[PDB]
Amino acid sequence: MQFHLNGFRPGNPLIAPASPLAPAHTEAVPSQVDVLIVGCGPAGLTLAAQLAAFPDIRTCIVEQKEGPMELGQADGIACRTMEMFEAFEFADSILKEACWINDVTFWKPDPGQPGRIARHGRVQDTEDGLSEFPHVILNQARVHDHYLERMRNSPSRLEPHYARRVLDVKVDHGAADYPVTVTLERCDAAHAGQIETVQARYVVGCDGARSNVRRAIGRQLVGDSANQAWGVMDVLAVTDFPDVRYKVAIQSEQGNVLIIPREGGHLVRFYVEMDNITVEQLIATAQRVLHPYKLEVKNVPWWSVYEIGQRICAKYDDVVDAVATPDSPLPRVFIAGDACHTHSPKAGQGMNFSMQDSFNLGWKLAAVLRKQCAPELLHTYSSERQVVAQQLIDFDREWAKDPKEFQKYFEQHGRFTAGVGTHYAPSLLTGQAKHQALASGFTVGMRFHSAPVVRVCDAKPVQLGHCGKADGRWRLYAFAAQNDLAQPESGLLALCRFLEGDAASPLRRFTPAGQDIDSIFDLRAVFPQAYTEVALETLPALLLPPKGQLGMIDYEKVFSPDLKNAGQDIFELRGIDRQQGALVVVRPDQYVAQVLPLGDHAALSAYFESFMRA
Amino acid sequence: MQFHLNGFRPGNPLIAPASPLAPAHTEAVPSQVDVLIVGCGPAGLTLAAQLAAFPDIRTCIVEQKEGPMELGQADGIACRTMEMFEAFEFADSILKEACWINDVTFWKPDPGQPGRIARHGRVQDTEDGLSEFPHVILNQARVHDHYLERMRNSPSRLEPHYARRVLDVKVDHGAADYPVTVTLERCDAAHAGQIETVQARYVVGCDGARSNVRRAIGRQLVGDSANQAWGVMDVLAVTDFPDVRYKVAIQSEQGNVLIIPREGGHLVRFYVEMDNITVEQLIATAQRVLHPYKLEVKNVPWWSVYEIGQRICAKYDDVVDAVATPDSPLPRVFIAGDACHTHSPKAGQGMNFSMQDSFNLGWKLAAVLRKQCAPELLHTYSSERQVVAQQLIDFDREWAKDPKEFQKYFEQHGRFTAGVGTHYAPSLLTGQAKHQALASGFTVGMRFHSAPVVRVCDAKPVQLGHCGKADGRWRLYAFAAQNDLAQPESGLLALCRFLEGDAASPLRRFTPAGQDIDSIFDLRAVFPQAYTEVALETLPALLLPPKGQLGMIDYEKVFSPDLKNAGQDIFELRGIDRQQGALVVVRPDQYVAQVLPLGDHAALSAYFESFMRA
Ligand SMILES: Cc1cc2nc3c(=O)[nH]c(=O)nc-3n(C[C@H](O)[C@H](O)[C@H](O)COP(=O)(O)OP(=O)(O)OC[C@H]3O[C@@H](n4cnc5c(N)ncnc54)[C@H](O)[C@@H]3O)c2cc1C
Ligand SMILES: Cc1cc2nc3c(=O)[nH]c(=O)nc-3n(C[C@H](O)[C@H](O)[C@H](O)COP(=O)(O)OP(=O)(O)OC[C@H]3O[C@@H](n4cnc5c(N)ncnc54)[C@H](O)[C@@H]3O)c2cc1C
Ligand SMILES: O=C(O)c1cccc(O)c1
Ligand SMILES: O=C(O)c1cccc(O)c1
Repeated sequence: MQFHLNGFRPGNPLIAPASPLAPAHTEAVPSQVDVLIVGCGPAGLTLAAQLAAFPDIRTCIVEQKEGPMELGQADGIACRTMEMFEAFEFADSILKEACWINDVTFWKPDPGQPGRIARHGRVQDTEDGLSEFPHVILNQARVHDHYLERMRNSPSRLEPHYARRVLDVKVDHGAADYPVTVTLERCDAAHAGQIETVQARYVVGCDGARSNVRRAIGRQLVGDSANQAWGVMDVLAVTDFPDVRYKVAIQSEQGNVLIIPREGGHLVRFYVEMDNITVEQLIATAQRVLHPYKLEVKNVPWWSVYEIGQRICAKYDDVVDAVATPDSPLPRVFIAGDACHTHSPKAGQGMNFSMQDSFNLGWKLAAVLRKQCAPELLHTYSSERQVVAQQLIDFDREWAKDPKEFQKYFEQHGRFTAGVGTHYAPSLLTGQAKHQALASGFTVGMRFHSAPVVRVCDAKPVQLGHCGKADGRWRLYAFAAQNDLAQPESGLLALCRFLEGDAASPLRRFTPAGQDIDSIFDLRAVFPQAYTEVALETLPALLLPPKGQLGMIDYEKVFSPDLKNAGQDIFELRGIDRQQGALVVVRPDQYVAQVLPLGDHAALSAYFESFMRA
Repeated sequence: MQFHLNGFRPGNPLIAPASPLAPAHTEAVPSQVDVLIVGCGPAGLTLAAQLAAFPDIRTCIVEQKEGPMELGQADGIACRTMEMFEAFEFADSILKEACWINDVTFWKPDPGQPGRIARHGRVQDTEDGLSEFPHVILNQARVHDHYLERMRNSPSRLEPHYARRVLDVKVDHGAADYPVTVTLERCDAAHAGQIETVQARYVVGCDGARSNVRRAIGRQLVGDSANQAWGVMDVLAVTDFPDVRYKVAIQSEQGNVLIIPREGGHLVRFYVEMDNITVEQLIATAQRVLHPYKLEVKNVPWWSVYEIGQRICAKYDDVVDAVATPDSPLPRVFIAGDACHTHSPKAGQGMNFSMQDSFNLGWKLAAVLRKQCAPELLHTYSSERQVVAQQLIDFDREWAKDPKEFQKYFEQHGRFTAGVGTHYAPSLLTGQAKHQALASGFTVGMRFHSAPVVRVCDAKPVQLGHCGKADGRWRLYAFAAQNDLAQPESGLLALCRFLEGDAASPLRRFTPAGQDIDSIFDLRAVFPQAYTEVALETLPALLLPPKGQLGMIDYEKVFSPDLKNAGQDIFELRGIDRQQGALVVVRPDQYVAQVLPLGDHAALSAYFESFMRA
């Protein structure tokens, strides 16, 4: 992290100075806002945390509950989700508190012994090289706590307006501004029944399975009925079952159970398959399933009956057209998370997929509100997120049931549950991949698979993808050709010359006057030479850019590979064409948009000209 | 970290429940306390943070300054210091905010060019395998902030009594209890001149170079005059000097300068050698030294003239006897940090050595106050800490000046500056090492050099030494012999049987009735077999101990080596005798006290009987 850019600032640097652009939080909900977010669940808080970074945007998030939750329903945190948490700068804390899932063990009835289970298998939960983060388990409420802290400490000093139930949402297609009218009812005793009305430019329903926003815009969850029903209980118990601290799938003649070890080393969650349910019944069933192993429950902090069918909305916004074109009406209301797609418990997605909906939408709304991107960009939210959620359902539709074909489905299921399987098809934002071989390890349309590199300014070993923070900026990862440092006339250095000095450059065309040169496009250069061979003093100013009020130099734009440790060279690991180099264009949500030749300046310009505004 | 032991507890688990044993903080300093700590510098806060973990002990820490500092004088954080920060559970946060020192570069005059410097060398700052943590740089104030937060969130809810200047300390050798009388003067305007008096059982002067506590007990810093004088300035500047983000030693005909890159990527500290100094003069000198590289200073958050000689007290307590025996008077007042030893700027110790003084004393004071250890244990504070500080001075005394002999001194200097060179000589606490070959990598008298292992309960890869938290507990790391799992009649399992069931066992003799079985002795077993081969259900209850009010099982006492990654097996890395196994006894300050045969139960008992109380 970088700080003290404009002068010494005492205290925790993660606490940003309050921006004068963001009015102080008021007891009453403001009369007009840029974005009204409905629901403080994972989807809403992810979106709020993202928008909190932009104090010039007036964001209001409402929640019917009267305050933050202390114990949540979800607890699974996927590898790709941890990568997003790193973008929000709190992955470290989650890693220290959460229960890591390293192995998953499988138990089944013992062939030579009646009414007893025995261990039948064990698998490494996350395949080697899949992600730099592990899969972990942590009370949903703690994730909310981190987002709320991020919102509070942001320049916006954003905090929720609790005890507010959104009753209706209406779009006035003839309105000049703030065309969306939201009606809310105050739920606390002190204001019970009081009605509040808010006018907004955009509204996002992150209000869950029974979303009133979805209903307001006439969308409906289409799918199959509750495929199954699960009794779920978080317990503090004593057992002699040896695998209780692992994630465990148990099949027995007494019923099926899934064990999810919880944060703290003691709490454990049991999913008991079912279909007047009491916790006593759930416990009794788990005991019968675990026999001969004993289970003595001392305390049950929470339990419930988790049952939901797989359903999905045909569209995630208020635009009727199934597939939008340049003449379709522009969207004003969006729905994210469970409000538009519910995945069966089998899917194993938990709250992970819902938060990716918000991470997709956040930067787009910010860019459009700031007049940096055409409103048409907003159509890509539904077209990207609805499609991948439906494709996921199609897969889990069949995954619901040769021996090497099963292992294949098992492996794919692992990539999907880890959240790294998302692959957007060609579109306004995603290329066709005709130059994929320039960087074969950075698949166009998929998330930027981070790899180690060494920072040239100080030899620090770092993960390249961690340059991608949740600050709304696009990233340009330029991997230099072998002779680029020695031959500035072409390749990487020529690209830099073009970006900084050519009027047609997207950097010159789209970076607002007066802002830092890397405020829209975050360019990072990676050379194949050892860090000791890259002379910073000889590089273009674009790669050692001054920024802020004092013109301080940003020394973190230049990297080399890890050449000390065998097999850790990113050019090898990510299949970079060494003789040609490659430009990997990454969106603010960390998804790869393009893999282009370093010298195709015209294509780079044309890409951004297609949706950004000068 | 483990939590929810006695029931579900919402919020950040690092915030402990307030103990009813610790009275609330009062505006006035209490009239009587167990421990009075003077000074909220690194030494005092380290000690306070340690004692804050024991709510049954009444600790009061006073400081003449009126509040916490925002910008400190020291900034170097050594590898061994990071290991202690990990023991206090905040190393993670420091790693994310601090500026890592990966390489150190050296610059000297360019042979073929007048008045100009050129790079002459580069070295990896921390040798491979030295520590699991890097050497980092971070504003002293931020370290204080972490300790203050730890103190505040501890069960004791400990916070300093600011604006108090200790004027005198007197020991009444005829007093029945609280024999030490401390006189304090309130410094704030509101109480300017008001005198407060506190009676304490023990007083620790962590009041710096001009310590009033040291003066009160007649001790004096003996040594040489200021060997040198350094102009020090923390600046936000723009330079084209290529190595500004590295730690850099610069020698030129215009003067000598040391560059220390600071947290945040922009701030930089310059030490300018000297001997009416103004910052303008310091800047002018740095510019002349850096020529032809330019240095344009935009802002100077802080600067000063750091000049101190190498001095040390002959003893760190109020006991006259040079070397205490069983008939010497018992100590009541101790001095730590700069109050008893000042190391030249060349030493490169910063605030690191001072905090180790407190980490040495903390657990000893707690054990004595709790009547768990004989008061004689307190003599070991001075005998251990004064000796290693003097030996350090002797070394830096000669280090102050064949070519392969210089590299030897350079390498040793590196181990010393990283803080891992401390090696206590045989004593009441430290053995002779006649069984050192049982575990050659765990040198008796030196800190426990952590290595990777795999936790059996959940296959989590962890650092074994991180079991050693700053909670005052002794650690017993038992490395099993090859056949121990298969032959319980001897070796590790027989040791467990002895520890839990034999009346002469130190565990049975010294663990207070009613407390958890691992409340004094934290036993961790490490087997050479893969984690998948260690059946938890077959192990003694001592290795899967129930604890707390609900009898929840602690699943973190059993480990195996990392056998997945080549060359990561701790039995190989730390030279464990595979056929014999080894018991490594580690003190609450992470220093190895003994390396004993697993079967020498008599020696284990005798060791603890020599200073613990039943
Ligand atoms: C009873 C129950 C048990 C569950 N158990 C599990 C489980 O065991 N494992 C698992 O993986 N997942 C479980 N889930 C699902 C998991 O909690 C969700 O998938 C996840 O929370 C979805 O995230 P989200 O952001 O889309 O919405 P949600 O988490 O559903 O949050 C929506 C939010 O919007 C608010 N809201 C709704 N309507 C309005 C309105 N009109 N006005 C204002 N605020 C409104 C809600 O109060 C809530 O805070 C469970 C869900 C429920 C309801
Ligand atoms: C002007 C100055 C510049 C320095 N510059 C550097 C540098 O550039 N680099 C470096 O590595 N080190 C530097 N140091 C030294 C570094 O700050 C110390 O080595 C480190 O702080 C020592 O830790 P300590 O805990 O022993 O005591 P200190 O940090 O000295 O703290 C002692 C504390 O006790 C308090 N105190 C003292 N007397 C009393 C009393 N009678 N009653 C109550 N409270 C009292 C003080 O106000 C202070 O907070 C500098 C020190 C000074 C004074
Ligand atoms: O994170 C998971 O793997 C998971 C899968 C199912 C339920 C659950 O709570 C967690
Ligand atoms: O941490 C260091 O290596 C160091 C050495 C000297 C001065 C300083 O501030 C820091």
